[PDB]
Amino acid sequence: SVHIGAEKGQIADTVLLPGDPLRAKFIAETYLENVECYNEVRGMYGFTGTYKGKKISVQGTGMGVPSISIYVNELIQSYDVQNLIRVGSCGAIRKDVKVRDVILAMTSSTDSQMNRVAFGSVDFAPCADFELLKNAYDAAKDKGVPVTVGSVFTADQFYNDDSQIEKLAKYGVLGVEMETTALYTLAAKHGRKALSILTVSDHVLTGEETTAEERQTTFHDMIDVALHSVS
Amino acid sequence: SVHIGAEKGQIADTVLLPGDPLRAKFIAETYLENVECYNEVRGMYGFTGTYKGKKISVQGTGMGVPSISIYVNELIQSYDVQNLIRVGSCGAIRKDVKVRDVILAMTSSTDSQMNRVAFGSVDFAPCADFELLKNAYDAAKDKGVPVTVGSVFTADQFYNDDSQIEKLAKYGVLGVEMETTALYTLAAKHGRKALSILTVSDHVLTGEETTAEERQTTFHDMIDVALHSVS
Amino acid sequence: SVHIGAEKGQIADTVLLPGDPLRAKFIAETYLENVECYNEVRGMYGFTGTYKGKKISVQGTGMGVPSISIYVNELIQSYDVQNLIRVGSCGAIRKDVKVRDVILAMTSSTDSQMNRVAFGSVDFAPCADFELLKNAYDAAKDKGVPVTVGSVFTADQFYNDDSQIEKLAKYGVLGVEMETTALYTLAAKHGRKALSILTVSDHVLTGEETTAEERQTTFHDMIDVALHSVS
Amino acid sequence: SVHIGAEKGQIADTVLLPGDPLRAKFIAETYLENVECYNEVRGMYGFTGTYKGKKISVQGTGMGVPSISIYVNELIQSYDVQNLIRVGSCGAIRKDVKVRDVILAMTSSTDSQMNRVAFGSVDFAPCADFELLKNAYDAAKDKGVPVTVGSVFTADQFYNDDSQIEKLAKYGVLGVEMETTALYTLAAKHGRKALSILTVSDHVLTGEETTAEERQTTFHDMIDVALHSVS
Amino acid sequence: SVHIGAEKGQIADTVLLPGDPLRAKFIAETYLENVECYNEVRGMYGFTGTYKGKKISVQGTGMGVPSISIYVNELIQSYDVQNLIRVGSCGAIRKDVKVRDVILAMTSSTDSQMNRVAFGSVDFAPCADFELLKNAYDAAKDKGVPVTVGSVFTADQFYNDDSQIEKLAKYGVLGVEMETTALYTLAAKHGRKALSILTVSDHVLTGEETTAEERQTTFHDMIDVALHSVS
Amino acid sequence: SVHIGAEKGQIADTVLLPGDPLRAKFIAETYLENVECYNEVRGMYGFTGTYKGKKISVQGTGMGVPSISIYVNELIQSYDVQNLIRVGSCGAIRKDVKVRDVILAMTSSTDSQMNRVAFGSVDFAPCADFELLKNAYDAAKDKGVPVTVGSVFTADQFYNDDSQIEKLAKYGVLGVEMETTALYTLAAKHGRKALSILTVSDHVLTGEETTAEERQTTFHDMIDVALHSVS
Repeated sequence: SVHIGAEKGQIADTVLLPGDPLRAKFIAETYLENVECYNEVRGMYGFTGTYKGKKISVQGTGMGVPSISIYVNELIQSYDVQNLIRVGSCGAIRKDVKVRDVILAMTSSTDSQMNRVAFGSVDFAPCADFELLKNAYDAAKDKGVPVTVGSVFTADQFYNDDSQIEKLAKYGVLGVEMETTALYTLAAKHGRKALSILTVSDHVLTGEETTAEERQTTFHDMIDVALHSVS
Repeated sequence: SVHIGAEKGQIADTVLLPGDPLRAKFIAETYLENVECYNEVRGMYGFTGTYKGKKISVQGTGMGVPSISIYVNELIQSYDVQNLIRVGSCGAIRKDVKVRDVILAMTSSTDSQMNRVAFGSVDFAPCADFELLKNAYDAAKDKGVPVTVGSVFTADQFYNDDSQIEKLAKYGVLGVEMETTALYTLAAKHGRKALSILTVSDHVLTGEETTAEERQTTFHDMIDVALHSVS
Repeated sequence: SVHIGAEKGQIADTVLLPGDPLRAKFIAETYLENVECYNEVRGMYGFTGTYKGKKISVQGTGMGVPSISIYVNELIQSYDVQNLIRVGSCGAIRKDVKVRDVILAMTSSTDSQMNRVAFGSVDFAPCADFELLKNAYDAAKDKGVPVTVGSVFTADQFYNDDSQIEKLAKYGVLGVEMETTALYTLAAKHGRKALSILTVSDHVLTGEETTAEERQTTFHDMIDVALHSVS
Repeated sequence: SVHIGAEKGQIADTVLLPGDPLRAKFIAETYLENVECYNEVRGMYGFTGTYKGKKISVQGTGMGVPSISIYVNELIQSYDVQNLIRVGSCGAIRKDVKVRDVILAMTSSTDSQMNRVAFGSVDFAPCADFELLKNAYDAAKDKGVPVTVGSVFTADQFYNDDSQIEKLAKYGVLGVEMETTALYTLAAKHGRKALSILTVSDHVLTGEETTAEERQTTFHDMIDVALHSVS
Repeated sequence: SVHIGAEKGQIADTVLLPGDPLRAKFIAETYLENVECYNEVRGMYGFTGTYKGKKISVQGTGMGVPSISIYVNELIQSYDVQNLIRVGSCGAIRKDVKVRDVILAMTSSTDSQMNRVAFGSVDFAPCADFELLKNAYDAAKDKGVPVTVGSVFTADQFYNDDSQIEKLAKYGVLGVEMETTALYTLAAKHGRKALSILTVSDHVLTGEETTAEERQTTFHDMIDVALHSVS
Repeated sequence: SVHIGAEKGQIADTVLLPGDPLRAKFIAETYLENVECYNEVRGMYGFTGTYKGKKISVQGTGMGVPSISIYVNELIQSYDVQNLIRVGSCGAIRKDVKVRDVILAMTSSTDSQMNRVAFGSVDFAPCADFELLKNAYDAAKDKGVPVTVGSVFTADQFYNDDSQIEKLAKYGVLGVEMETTALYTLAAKHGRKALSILTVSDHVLTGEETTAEERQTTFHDMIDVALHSVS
């Protein structure tokens, strides 16, 4: 639509959703064959190509609920996208979340008002598609890549003075990022399938960072789990 | 505590959580060996007994978030209960939810204020324990019992003039019941494991009912999946 | 309906509403003549019998807004119940509320979302029926039983980390329990009459407890005021 | 304080609270002896005088929660006022509320945010002082003046496009006015006594009006009940 | 209407809106020629007269959102008032707001629920009419009267235990008063023009007061800017 | 910081804030001299260059409150940016907003929860810096470029089933976009200066579109007003 300059057919049934349009470029060129780039609108690149003879697209989302909602909306409405898989990172908020872990979000908490706007006095708990969830999980187990299944927290403010993540951590939440709630909610709304796969960028509470070498490895594992889940 | 008249040790690591204290009585006597009844307070019976040489307790919860929260709180705080497994029914709100299906709740939406009281402007999405979730799922697949994984809706009002379930159905929600949010939220809060396994009592939207014979079968499958998941 | 296995006529115009179905059993057998038990569904016993030649029923409610709402709904809708009188206990939250006092709730505050779901941005203050309120008050004065008239607080969480009762106490609130808001709101909604009569179970803030002998006496006074108000 | 130009002692233990400062002037001159006028600030007149040898003050409040809160605050804080009695009118919202009826508010619903600001996710139900309530009720019964006891609705918007009074009426609410919630809430907060006594200005829903002769009579009865309750 | 006893034509296109009906009396008699007083209802005086041969009315509002809303509603609906200009004072909440400054409100924050009632989950930011805003600003600059343009905070509680003004100050808010949000919101709603011009009554946070001589001067400047803006 | 790969000094006191990083590239190359590009992180380009010998930077923001908040935060915190000026487009929601008009936002309404998270029960009305506002306005008047001053609406959902813009239009709101509330709120919070200047992309309600030639012209006028306001 408005935000994606592609012709129908240029986008696959399955799309991967990095936040960074350069991580989109990177993924495609490193992982896929016969790459075509279908969108340059706003520099939020989308690429279609193939992986083991099966078409896969990879589309930047931007940061925040309102940005990804745009792309997820159009991908669904204008291009009949069936599987949508966020591949990104999160800030870990618990010691037991290890920097090599690969996270599969079952659900997500949020301070985005997107759902309270739709639902009023209902707390809508979004939900990953289980078939995709299990595939990814199996793909990880099969190869021995360390994986954790629980929830994340989709923030509106990266810099947030009134952050309640200390309380979210006690309730089991694994980490913070900025897209999952939007993804899971829009996909379910339109009878599509979605899943969010995440790496640990750093520990937000211990302030402790992860090295460029740790980031590259888990990144590659993430893409692997995503691609192998779709085989 | 206050609500459970038991001596420490009388309650197993794993407790099953029917809504009905008579379904508690029924489950124990039909499924377990050497049954002892540890609680008669308020007629909300709890029973400990064994299944294949492993201790399992079964404790009535009552109906509603505030009732189950009581029992889940005390079971956790006063008796160090590790696994808590709701076995109950739900009203289905989608055609694709079939009356023979067995539901495993990944998460739950609610109009209970329990979480908005704790979290303010955060929408807290509760989360099933995945290890328990997968066990139950495997137990079902192994035996060929039909199973669905998604979300339910924990209502406060059984009779609810302002029910939004028509909108919840469009977003993928499977059915309505009255306990899951409380269960999943309290268990995560205290580092314990929880899962909610449900049968389809009827279709709320199509008004269409399920027969006493359908109810008995799926009920038995539910208990099986619950017990076999714990083996 | 669904929750009460009775035939029409088996339930009186006036029903008393203990929380505990065993306190239901107890009340009936101790206070009424020719007791019939009309409901065993879920072990939430209801009993009809007579007191001085006038029919009175006594029905367990369970704990929490969502539980009592069920019974109050069905009692009203399926059995044309006119007077509904909660007889239960509360935790006192002020020094001036004395352990021998009998409380008549004029109204109730809540953190239940039941009313915000119905009303949006209106704070609905529920209201006892005054004719019943005055009767009970008179019955107490006549016999010299100590009585207090003010408000209570209907909680959702018995165990509540974010309890504001310290602020509720300053505003005059007398004590905490878990049913009144539901009772008063549903009864008014259907043009019926309701009242909540309560004993002081203990002081929540001073942590100070009440003895089994104090509980028995005030309990008996409570039933007396309830029964004599209905004479 | 800021809003009342009086010297300590100039204001009685008991104050009556009309909305209209000219109804303040009127009440005093018609009902009281040896009238002194203690406040002319902003033309919101307050008068002290006597009725049967007992001092009574009468103080205008203005319209709206935020206006009366000012006067009730200062009367309490700066002049140790013990009894505060709103004498005003309301718009009736039910057929059964008759234009000659005199209303005693047990409680009040509101769309004012005053309490949600103080309490967050608690619905605070304000509460009339029962001793004052009963006195007024008795005074009415004694003289045979028709009286009704229930709740009113304190509005913020006189002209309100999103008025929910049609729903409030079904739940038993008697009528709409603009002060009671503030009165009852501030008085309880400071351990004082308050009551709101109201006449039916008109029926808001039937659009049907009341004549100048009906208004005068019920007005006089209102003052009588107020004064006789204080005797 | 109900609240203003005037005949059509008695009220000018432009009305000034002091809070105090005696400041209404004062303004008219000091600033206008051939003064007629059109309203005495409730002692909330309105006056029409002339200033340099142009008709200007001046109408008391009372205190609080719900009070001014009444007068602004009727002035708009029953008397086709085009320009409405609040002339009042505010409590300053920042050091940089100087006691001689004259404030022009671009917008206003509030804890009034008036807008959340209308809009649900939208934060409605009210807006001054810019043409009026600029006129007033120019009038000030022309004469060298010190002027500041930013936002104020419309409070519901003058005495407010849960005041967040310390946080409002950090976000740039200039001062607190009790009417602006109502004014700006109702005027925009009906395609009319509104502006709020304010003097600094005192600094709320530094507790520091302003002398009767400072108040008189800035008051006079305020009226000047208001009148000259309308020339 | 994290999101901007620049060295201190590389970013000017004044930054322009298009949504589109390619509109950032375009603006700089067309309007500025000696352009250096300081940021390529995530392809959200920032450029510093000069306009009439004065340094001006131009930085992409992405779409949505959470995206721009990131850039506005870092620009303020890590690079001491003083003036921040959004240059973008909006969807007009009123007939009187003409496709050639240039909008200066005094304030903005939102359904973003960003402020309710910070403020609870306060409606925070953000506020443009008036000195910048007036400069831009003057720059427009001087050259005769058509300009309108009022409010806009910052949406979270571009595709929004529960859009209330029909009600926002009646209250005077000019158009919808996705950044202003974040901009104005963060800038005020840190004692900086902000303004949002917008073109009319299309009329959302009349569905009627604007041609590529209309867009180019108003775009150029927008940049002119922005640059000339800063001269």
